[PDB]
Amino acid sequence: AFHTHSGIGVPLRRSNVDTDQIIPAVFLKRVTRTGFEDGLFAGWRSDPAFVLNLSPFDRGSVLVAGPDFGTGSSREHAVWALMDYGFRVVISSRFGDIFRGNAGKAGLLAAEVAQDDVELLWKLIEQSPGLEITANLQDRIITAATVVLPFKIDDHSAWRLLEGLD
Repeated sequence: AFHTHSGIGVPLRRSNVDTDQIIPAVFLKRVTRTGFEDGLFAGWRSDPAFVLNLSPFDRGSVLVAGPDFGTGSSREHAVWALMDYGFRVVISSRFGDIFRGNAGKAGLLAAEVAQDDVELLWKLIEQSPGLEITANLQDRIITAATVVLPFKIDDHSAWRLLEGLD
């Protein structure tokens, strides 16, 4: 279940965010499957001025990231970390291939959007922290304030999300 998700958008101006940054290896074991929320961005969250430590971004569930998010040797874990923290949508102009595949299978919506449109969303969120971004899977659009943007997702991913096979 899910044709639409709404949540506080979190601006993250970082390119080539790789698996190790999303969830550091020290947190992993191979049979563990719960409680990855503390390991999400665990290194970056050491700084009290990291965006995820700031209200109201600390309660966000829609992540707006730089190009090539989820890059490197992806992990189901990286997707697990985001999900456990409470993020249901990641927006980027380009995803790591392995990461994108894994996202849909895991109940996380990875929306690819034009970079022009990424910089646009960053501005909205940064001028108005708390602004909510909506992702509509039926129409394949992202909405923020009165700005409406198309996004791409492969139909197999869409089908897994819509069928709620999380």
